[PDB]
Amino acid sequence: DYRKKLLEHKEIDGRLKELREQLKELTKQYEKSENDLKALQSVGQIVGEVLKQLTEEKFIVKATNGPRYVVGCRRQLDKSKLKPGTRVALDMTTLTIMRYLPREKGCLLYGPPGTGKTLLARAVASQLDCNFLKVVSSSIVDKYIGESARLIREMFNYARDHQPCIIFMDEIDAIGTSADREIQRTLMELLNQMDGFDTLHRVKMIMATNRPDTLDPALLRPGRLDRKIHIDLPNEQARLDILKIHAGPITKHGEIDYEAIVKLSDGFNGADLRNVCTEAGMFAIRADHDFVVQEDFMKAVRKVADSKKLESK
Amino acid sequence: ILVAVVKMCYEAKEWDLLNENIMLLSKRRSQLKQAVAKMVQQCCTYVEEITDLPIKLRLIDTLRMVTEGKIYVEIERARLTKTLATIKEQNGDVKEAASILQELQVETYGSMEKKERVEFILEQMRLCLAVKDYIRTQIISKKINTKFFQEENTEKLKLKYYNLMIQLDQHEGSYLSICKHYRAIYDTPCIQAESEKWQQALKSVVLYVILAPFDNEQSDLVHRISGDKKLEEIPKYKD
Repeated sequence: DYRKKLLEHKEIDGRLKELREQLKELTKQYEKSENDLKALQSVGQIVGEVLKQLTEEKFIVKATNGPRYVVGCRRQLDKSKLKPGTRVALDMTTLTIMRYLPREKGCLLYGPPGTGKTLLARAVASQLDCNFLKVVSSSIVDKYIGESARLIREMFNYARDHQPCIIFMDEIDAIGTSADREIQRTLMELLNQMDGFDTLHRVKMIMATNRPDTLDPALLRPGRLDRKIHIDLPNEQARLDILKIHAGPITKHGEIDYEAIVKLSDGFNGADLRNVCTEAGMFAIRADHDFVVQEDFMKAVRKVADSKKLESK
Repeated sequence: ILVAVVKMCYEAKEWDLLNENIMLLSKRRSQLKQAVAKMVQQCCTYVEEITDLPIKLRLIDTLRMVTEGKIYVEIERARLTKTLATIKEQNGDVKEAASILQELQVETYGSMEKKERVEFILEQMRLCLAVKDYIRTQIISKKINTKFFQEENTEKLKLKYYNLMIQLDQHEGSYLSICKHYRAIYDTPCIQAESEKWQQALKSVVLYVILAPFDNEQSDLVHRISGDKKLEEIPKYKD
């Protein structure tokens, strides 16, 4: 009688305290709506550019529309950003200044036997890349007279202005008569913009190929590609490691042997082995089952891996 | 029976005989570490006491192979020269100091070594007690404290080597050497027992603040030690 009223009142108090969470969560967004409505009150700002400064307090601005004006100095800002050469912003009323407006070393990994080192660059880039800047070898067609020097200086200039820069060159065998003159031009521009006062600590590039006879003996010279590593054995220990730490979320049959799948899928990379196991998952999802007999797994390994070996031209 | 003359002559005279006919440089660098590791392993099992005559020719040959190689993980190359340097410590010949300390710079640049760099970096200040060259000390705590504060280096005895690092600069310098040394030993009592820290840590906790420059560091450096309960327990608190 008396002992049950505590549990019952605890239930009424429970269902009474479990209804506040359905409102106190959305009240923060509702108040954020009026916060934004109070944040949209700063309107009417324009831009400008500074070329010549006569007085330290008052300088000349250049608007984007074409007409030029002159503004003053606001009591809040200082003379740090007031120096010329920095794009600033202006206001429609009194032409005050609220704030400014900011404008906007080598490793070779080639394997004489087999192909797929571009997929090794996909393995390293899929492991830890953190810098997205890709350059394709099909942009140096040079069907014009030939002026890729400013393309190299402008590309690496955008690599200086853009801190994230990790490149992965690939398919260089088809671009490697005057067929070599452009290679000596672009490569000598690479030396001219890599051996001087260049930011080598920020730029990074990886060159890939497909054949051991077209290795570009100019690229084989030191300098351009200092760190050279052959691919004769595709890192069976690192392949097994990639399979172990990349075979987590994929569910397969209970009886699974990693050494057999590693040995039956070699030559290219361990991330390609991950593509073979995720391909076996792409067939197990077609067979609407989580775990299946390894016969279909051996069909993905033999048929898909050997299809990579045959169609890997 | 073992003469070891023909043994050292076979490999000493035949290094790249198979690598001169093959025009395709394979640059394996995969079984070379296992081959050199097997050579230093067998020589490690036959390095204690076998025969004193061939060991000087084998060592004088492999230390030249260190320079002739120029491409390695820089682990065995340091292994042979430090296991030779340990023999040169009790051998009484300190002339090899320029060799070990000159080649150490080559054996520490060009690769990424975290644990081996600290275990092998003690040779910089090991024979320095016998050398006592001021310019060498100026070149090498400079080359020692390049980029390392706390991380990527674990042992246990870290504080002991920390005391073994700048105390020699205290022997070379007079007072400024401990201004930046005695100010970083506040974490030492936290790692080990605080019983023995009263004699060394809580004693050297006042030397750097007394010998601190009188311009600016005296104003703010006195507040880092104030507030500690163990400070008032020292009879020197009144001083």
